[PDB]
Amino acid sequence: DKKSARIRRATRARRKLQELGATRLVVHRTPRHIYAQVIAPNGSEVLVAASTVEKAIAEQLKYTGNKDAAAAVGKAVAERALEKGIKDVSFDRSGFQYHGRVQALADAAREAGLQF
Amino acid sequence: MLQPKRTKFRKMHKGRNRGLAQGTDVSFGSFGLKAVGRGRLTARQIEAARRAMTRAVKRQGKIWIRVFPDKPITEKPLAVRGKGKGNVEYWVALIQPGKVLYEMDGVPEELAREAFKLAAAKLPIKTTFVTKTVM
Amino acid sequence: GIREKIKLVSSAGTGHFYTTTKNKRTKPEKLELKKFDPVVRQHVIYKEAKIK
Amino acid sequence: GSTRNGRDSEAKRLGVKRFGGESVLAGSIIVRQRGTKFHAGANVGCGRDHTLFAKADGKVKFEVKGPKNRKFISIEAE
Amino acid sequence: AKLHDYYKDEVVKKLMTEFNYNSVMQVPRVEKITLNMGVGEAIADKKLLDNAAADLAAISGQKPLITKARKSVAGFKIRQGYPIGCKVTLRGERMWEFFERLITIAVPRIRDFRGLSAKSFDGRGNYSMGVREQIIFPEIDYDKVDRVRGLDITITTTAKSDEEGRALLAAFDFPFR
RNA sequence: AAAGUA
RNA sequence: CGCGGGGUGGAGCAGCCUGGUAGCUCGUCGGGCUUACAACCCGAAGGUCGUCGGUUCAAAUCCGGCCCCCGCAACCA
RNA sequence: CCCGACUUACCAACCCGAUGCAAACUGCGAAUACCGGAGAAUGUUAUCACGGGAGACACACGGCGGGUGCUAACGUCCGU
RNA sequence: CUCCUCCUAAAGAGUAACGGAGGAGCACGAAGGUUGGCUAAUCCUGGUCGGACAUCAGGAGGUUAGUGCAAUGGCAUAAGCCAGCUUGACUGCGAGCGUGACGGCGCGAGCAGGUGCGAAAGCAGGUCAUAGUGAUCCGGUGGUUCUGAAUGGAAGGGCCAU
RNA sequence: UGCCUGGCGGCCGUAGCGCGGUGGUCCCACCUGACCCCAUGCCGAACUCAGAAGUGAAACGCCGUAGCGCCGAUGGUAGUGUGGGGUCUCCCCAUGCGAGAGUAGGGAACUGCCAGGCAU
Ligand SMILES: [K+]
Ligand SMILES: [K+]
Ligand SMILES: [K+]
Ligand SMILES: [K+]
Ligand SMILES: [K+]
Ligand SMILES: [K+]
Ligand SMILES: [K+]
Ligand SMILES: [K+]
Ligand SMILES: [K+]
Ligand SMILES: [K+]
Ligand SMILES: [K+]
Ligand SMILES: [Mg+2]
Ligand SMILES: [Mg+2]
Ligand SMILES: [Mg+2]
Ligand SMILES: [Mg+2]
Ligand SMILES: [Mg+2]
Ligand SMILES: [Mg+2]
Ligand SMILES: [Mg+2]
Ligand SMILES: [Mg+2]
Ligand SMILES: [Mg+2]
Ligand SMILES: [Mg+2]
Ligand SMILES: [Mg+2]
Ligand SMILES: [Mg+2]
Ligand SMILES: [Mg+2]
Ligand SMILES: [Mg+2]
Ligand SMILES: [Mg+2]
Ligand SMILES: [Mg+2]
Ligand SMILES: [Mg+2]
Ligand SMILES: [Mg+2]
Ligand SMILES: [Mg+2]
Ligand SMILES: [Mg+2]
Ligand SMILES: [Mg+2]
Ligand SMILES: [Mg+2]
Ligand SMILES: [Mg+2]
Ligand SMILES: [Mg+2]
Ligand SMILES: [Mg+2]
Ligand SMILES: [Mg+2]
Ligand SMILES: [Mg+2]
Ligand SMILES: [Mg+2]
Ligand SMILES: [Mg+2]
Ligand SMILES: [Mg+2]
Ligand SMILES: [Mg+2]
Ligand SMILES: [Mg+2]
Ligand SMILES: [Mg+2]
Ligand SMILES: [Mg+2]
Ligand SMILES: [Mg+2]
Repeated sequence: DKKSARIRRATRARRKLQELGATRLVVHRTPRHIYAQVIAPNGSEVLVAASTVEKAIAEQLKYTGNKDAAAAVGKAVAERALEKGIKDVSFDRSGFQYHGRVQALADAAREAGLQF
Repeated sequence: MLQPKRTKFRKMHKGRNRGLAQGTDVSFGSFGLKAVGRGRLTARQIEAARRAMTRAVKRQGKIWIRVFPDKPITEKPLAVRGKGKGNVEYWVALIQPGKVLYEMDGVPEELAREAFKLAAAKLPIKTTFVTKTVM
Repeated sequence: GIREKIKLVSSAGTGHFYTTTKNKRTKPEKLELKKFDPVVRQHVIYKEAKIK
Repeated sequence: GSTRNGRDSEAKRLGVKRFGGESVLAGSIIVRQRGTKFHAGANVGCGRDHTLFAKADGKVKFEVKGPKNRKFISIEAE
Repeated sequence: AKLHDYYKDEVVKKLMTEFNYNSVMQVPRVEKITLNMGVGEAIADKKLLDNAAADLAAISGQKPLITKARKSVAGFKIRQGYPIGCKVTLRGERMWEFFERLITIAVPRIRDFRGLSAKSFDGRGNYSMGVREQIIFPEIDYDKVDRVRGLDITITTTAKSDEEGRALLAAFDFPFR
């Protein structure tokens, strides 16, 4: 199963981040959409979030499942995080390769101001 | 003469023999010979009693042996002083009170009683005749 | 105990050396590794030589 | 005759050195073990021989956590 | 491509009418075609494996993968990791082109050919057949062969049983006996 | 040079 | 009993050490020389290695028992 | 000839059901003992550290838990 | 006769016998570091040579595999399998702790300098761990801002590495 | 406010299997192409990218159902600390602690944060 394989792929880094007590920037990717959440060190409270299923973000995109959409989501999540005053997170690729849409989101968040 | 076909280890600690038995019900036949005492049953004894039983019933019915001699017993040869554990010489089953040792089926109760008495005369432990119970 | 002792000698000319072992029958090629030289306080190339 | 046995190795003094609720200083060994019968929790490290040791001052806490019902040792800050 | 279009344009409706499927996604599909050569003589001369791989590459239009022993076997004098075979996996356009070539050219050229067995199904709708001589493939020149070589062909199908697998294969006019 | 027996 | 060494074509003996089908001499069989036999010449066959277990992908081989044989030792009062 | 067709004095692996055994078995698991914290009473500080002086390092039997021996020894070797 | 693993050993440690069983006196510049990826045995069915067992495909199964070498404790976030880049198998130190009669032996965050892998958080002071060993003396080799029997040197000595 | 879905957790079988049914507006999944970023020790299978014609078939989620797994008393039994006793290899008495297995029975999880869709 693809989902179980990816969860297995992500577990080691997630356990390391929990042990380090870091604030996570977790990314989730589907063929149609991309999502980003900033999660508190306890792992059960979401501080900010942004995705292409939000109207305010999706209305400005030709397609919600490509690198341009990924960059828009990264920029939006970084701006909301900076508005909340977070500024310091660790990237959680969630078992996806650091590449393509995931990398474009991360680069947009870095450019917008998140430190990771 | 029963004895394990193979074992993990050749020799065993003496140990002890406390407690009451597990396996106190006639489970396979209709009649049983049950131990009332505590002790060891050698393979030779088990087989001497089996022979006595079987000849008494004229090889009719069915007989189960509920105990198996899985404990090896070592001895030191004569005129030896230490120097390592002795050699395995025979095999025993440890018996606690309540242990059903043999069961019989397919024969009348009187004949089973006679056969079991002849068998018990070969054994070093006191025994008693039991019958199957519904519960 | 077929493995033989060898030294790895700094290329920085300081005389500093590390020591280790090597299976000379299976790997005749000289061992070469970048290691920290505490005399010049830099990582440099170190090359195999006889143990003495 | 003679015996082919007669050998043994020295006892390794493994086991739990600090039990639940004990106050420890950072660095203290909590358990010595072969492999991870106990696992490292919060503020605990696992050394190269799988010794669990305190990474902060505090009180020893044992718990059972996770999907495998594994045993973890952590240090509660005091 | 021709056989893929034939599938999508006749076989889907044929199978839907035959088996009363409620969804087009339920129709059996040709997942992949795998060609294998068990070159057990390479342990004496590895160059034989090279020749077999060249033949497989010529037959399939694809670079083959050398397959090694999973474990040491005393009976065949092979140690674990010994290269003893070569395989090719065909999907998509390459699969369809090879399927068409095999159906329309190579199979009729089989020596004493009288139809393929319909019992060569593994129970889950996948088909396996054995080609005794590679010369049946026109991509192999009969004059330059140094040694006759066979192979195994497996057609892996998304069918759920042998009946659906054979129906799908026969919809392409597979030369069953 | 080496050739026993019936 | 203790310490060693062994057991492999019909006989005597190699190979074992150090894991990947094992050989020599005599003997046997078929042919040849002879009136015939012997001697001699040519050709061929014959053992999964004492018996079991274990290790090993694989054991004549390494390890552990069991049987048989040989050589030393089994003593002081 | 390739096949095959029956039958077992039969032996029966795997699996299913039922019955036991284990120092070097454990999908369970005590009593005690041990480590740590808190509290009262009691106890000639009974505790720890440093320093002056030693003796001792052949132990015995009895109870309990055991190895060995024959669940032999006023036997032998540990634990308490 | 030293070392390692199990049991005896009485659910903390330790615990004897000419008690019961097995191993070591190494191996590896990758079999070490790191990043990314992956998941076993066995059986059934179909398939050229190919057979009980080679490679191929599917299914069952779920670690019954694997671990450089004994045994125990571990291991899926794998410590098991594959590949890229590499030298942290770094140098100076070290809060604190374990274990020893002692000589000693072990675990260790963190600090300074310099380094590898990673986008990054980070990881790396050898290897899944526990055997693979030998005090002191006497000398050998290299280094050295130490010493240098009147003085300058030198010899010899010290210190550091071996 | 309710229903549905996705992500991250708590918890770690009363929560997992099996069997039956059911869902596509959205979401998810399969899916459509691949010259390209990237990739196959062969293969766009996987990874990756560009998309949205089709389908809920598979997967997933939800609902139902004890054939299993799982949980599980009360009582009794085993063992056992201390003191006493016997016919002392083994037991009994007073007191304190008290299983394991099995029985009755339970049982088709519960829950926090954020986001989206629909009704309202
Ligand atoms: K199929
Ligand atoms: K005793
Ligand atoms: K005593
Ligand atoms: K113990
Ligand atoms: K490596
Ligand atoms: K590597
Ligand atoms: K010390
Ligand atoms: K000097
Ligand atoms: K002078
Ligand atoms: K000098
Ligand atoms: K359930
Ligand atoms: Mg006992
Ligand atoms: Mg018992
Ligand atoms: Mg030990
Ligand atoms: Mg004569
Ligand atoms: Mg004399
Ligand atoms: Mg206390
Ligand atoms: Mg003394
Ligand atoms: Mg003494
Ligand atoms: Mg004494
Ligand atoms: Mg004493
Ligand atoms: Mg006693
Ligand atoms: Mg007296
Ligand atoms: Mg005495
Ligand atoms: Mg006595
Ligand atoms: Mg203990
Ligand atoms: Mg104890
Ligand atoms: Mg003592
Ligand atoms: Mg002592
Ligand atoms: Mg001892
Ligand atoms: Mg030895
Ligand atoms: Mg990794
Ligand atoms: Mg200190
Ligand atoms: Mg630094
Ligand atoms: Mg970098
Ligand atoms: Mg080292
Ligand atoms: Mg390794
Ligand atoms: Mg190791
Ligand atoms: Mg001298
Ligand atoms: Mg002078
Ligand atoms: Mg001078
Ligand atoms: Mg795709
Ligand atoms: Mg469905
Ligand atoms: Mg009760
Ligand atoms: Mg209970
Ligand atoms: Mg369910």
